[PDB]
Amino acid sequence: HLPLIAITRNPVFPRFIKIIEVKNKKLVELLRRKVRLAQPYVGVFLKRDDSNESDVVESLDEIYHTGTFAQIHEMQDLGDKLRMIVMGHRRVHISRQLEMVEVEN
Amino acid sequence: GAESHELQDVLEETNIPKRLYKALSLLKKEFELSKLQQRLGREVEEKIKQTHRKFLLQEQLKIIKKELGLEKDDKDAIEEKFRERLKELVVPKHVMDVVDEELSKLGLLDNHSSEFNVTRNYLD
Amino acid sequence: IIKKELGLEKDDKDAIEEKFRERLKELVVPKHVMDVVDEELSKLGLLDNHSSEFNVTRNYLD
Amino acid sequence: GAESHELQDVLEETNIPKRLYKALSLLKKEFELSKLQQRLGREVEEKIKQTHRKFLLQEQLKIIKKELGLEKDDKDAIEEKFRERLKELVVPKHVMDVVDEELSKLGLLDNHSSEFNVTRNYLD
Amino acid sequence: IIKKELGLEKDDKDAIEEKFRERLKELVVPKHVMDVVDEELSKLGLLDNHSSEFNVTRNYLD
Amino acid sequence: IIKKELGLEKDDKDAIEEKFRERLKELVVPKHVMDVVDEELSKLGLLDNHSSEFNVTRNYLD
Amino acid sequence: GVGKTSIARSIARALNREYFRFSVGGMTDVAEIKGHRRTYVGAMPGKIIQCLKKTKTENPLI
Ligand SMILES: Nc1ncnc2c1ncn2[C@@H]1O[C@H](COP(=O)(O)OP(=O)(O)O)[C@@H](O)[C@H]1O
Repeated sequence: HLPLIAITRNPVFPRFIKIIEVKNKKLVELLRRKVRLAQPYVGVFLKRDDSNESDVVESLDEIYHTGTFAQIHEMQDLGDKLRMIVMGHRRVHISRQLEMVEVEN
Repeated sequence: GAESHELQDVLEETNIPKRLYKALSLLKKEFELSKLQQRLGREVEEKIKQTHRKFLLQEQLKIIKKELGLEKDDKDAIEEKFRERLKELVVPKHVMDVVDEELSKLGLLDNHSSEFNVTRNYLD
Repeated sequence: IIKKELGLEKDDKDAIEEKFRERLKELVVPKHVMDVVDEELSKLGLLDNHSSEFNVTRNYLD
Repeated sequence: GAESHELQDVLEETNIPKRLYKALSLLKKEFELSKLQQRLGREVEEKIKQTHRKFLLQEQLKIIKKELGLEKDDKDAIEEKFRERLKELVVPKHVMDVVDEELSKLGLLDNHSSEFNVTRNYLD
Repeated sequence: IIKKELGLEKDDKDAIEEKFRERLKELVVPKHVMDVVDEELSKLGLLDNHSSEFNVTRNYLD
Repeated sequence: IIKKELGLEKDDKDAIEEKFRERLKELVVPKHVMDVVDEELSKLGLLDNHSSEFNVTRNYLD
Repeated sequence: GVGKTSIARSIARALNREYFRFSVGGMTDVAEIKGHRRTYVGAMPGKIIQCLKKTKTENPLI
């Protein structure tokens, strides 16, 4: 039950490594919070038409129920403070994203 | 290069043949898009190459005759024309060196140049 | 061979040299403008059809 | 490709290792010479190819325009500005033709002269 | 496809436009002056750097 | 490697530069005009005779 | 010699606003107030605009 990842025009195909970079520093706190976990993981989702970060911070309906659960690989921090690494390991389609309960359908 | 909505549709496709065929259709569509992008510049290249081919044919019909189809432009003959137009005049020397410099510039200057036209008028 | 090669690429510009030349034919005209127009048409052929300065030159010829 | 002088110097080397190492030195010299020759020739050819591609892409930039940028001329822009400014006005026909004459002169005068500036101020 | 042709960072032009824009962001700009600035900047964009009209325009805009 | 095949070396000869230099060699020249003419000759070399600026520069040299 | 200018500076500093003087004595050109036309290259605006530029505020002590 972690806040949805802001794709920000970074599609993540299943079983295809990808890098997501976001300007806002809010994701820094989220990334630092999950490091303590022995097996850090991150969900991956897809945005809908009419992309808007304001809607992302307002509503969760914007992000498609479809997503790709996977594991966070490694931290780089070469020049920026956010080089999220997303891989497609386990496809998922949330039954009801309003309510986190997720079945790997 | 299918849009995000196309991937959404493929994900909502729950039958394997359906998703595979839809993915193939998206593949052909995006290939058409990218190949059109390339083809525009490739056709610019084709246009330039055709135009230069025709210019080369014009060059062939110009050089093959080597002025045996046309006649000497006499632009180089302007040198001797002016000199004989002046040869008969007992004249000071500074003006001769100025004339020689102008003639050298004429030789250097291209025929169509405005600089060349003003040089021709001044030498006239 | 000379004549046929000239005929293959006869016109400096599409129906320009021929029309202007025949237009001049019916004109008993001084030598100066003959040489001037000959020079202008030679440089015309040296130039391309679509060149803006070529268009200005053609305007001058007209 | 060693000259006669280098070959004479080598022939003057009786010690087999020394002449062999001198021959290695000449070989390395020619190696560097030919390497630089080929590198410079390749530099020239790629630069000429870049020039041709720059012409291609300048034509593609002209396509980019679609009546943008250079197509305004910085003076016909003033033409359009004045015409739209007075369009809403129910303008007298006399001053209409006077404005037309002023614009015609504007087109008849360069953009970098004092009389043109005076014309622009008067039309303003 | 037309627009995406030799980006080159959009040729890195019209930096004076954004410079003056930032220069105006701090100020509360009346509507009339702002519309005049918009028109003048629009003229600036269309003008080459060398033309004296462009120089006078930039001086007045500053 | 510079001097391999230069047909352009024959035209726009550097001879005018040496001509001016020798012309002023027999005179006790000021260092001022000396450096000025060095700069002017450098500019002229980077300029081409076809340029009118080349001709104006040469007149100033004279 | 009564300090009028000095008291002007004192008011300017006490009020925290800016200061700028101006001489009009024996002056006969309106332009300095109304500037120039902006059309004559090298034209300058009115001195008041320059004072506003220097103080960068519209509550100066002119
Ligand atoms: N009452 C006063 N208090 C302080 N300074 C004074 C006084 N009266 C005259 N001065 C000084 O005399 C100088 C005269 O300045 P000036 O520019 O001539 O003033 P004004 O414009 O009134 O003639 C000032 O620099 C000021 O310091």
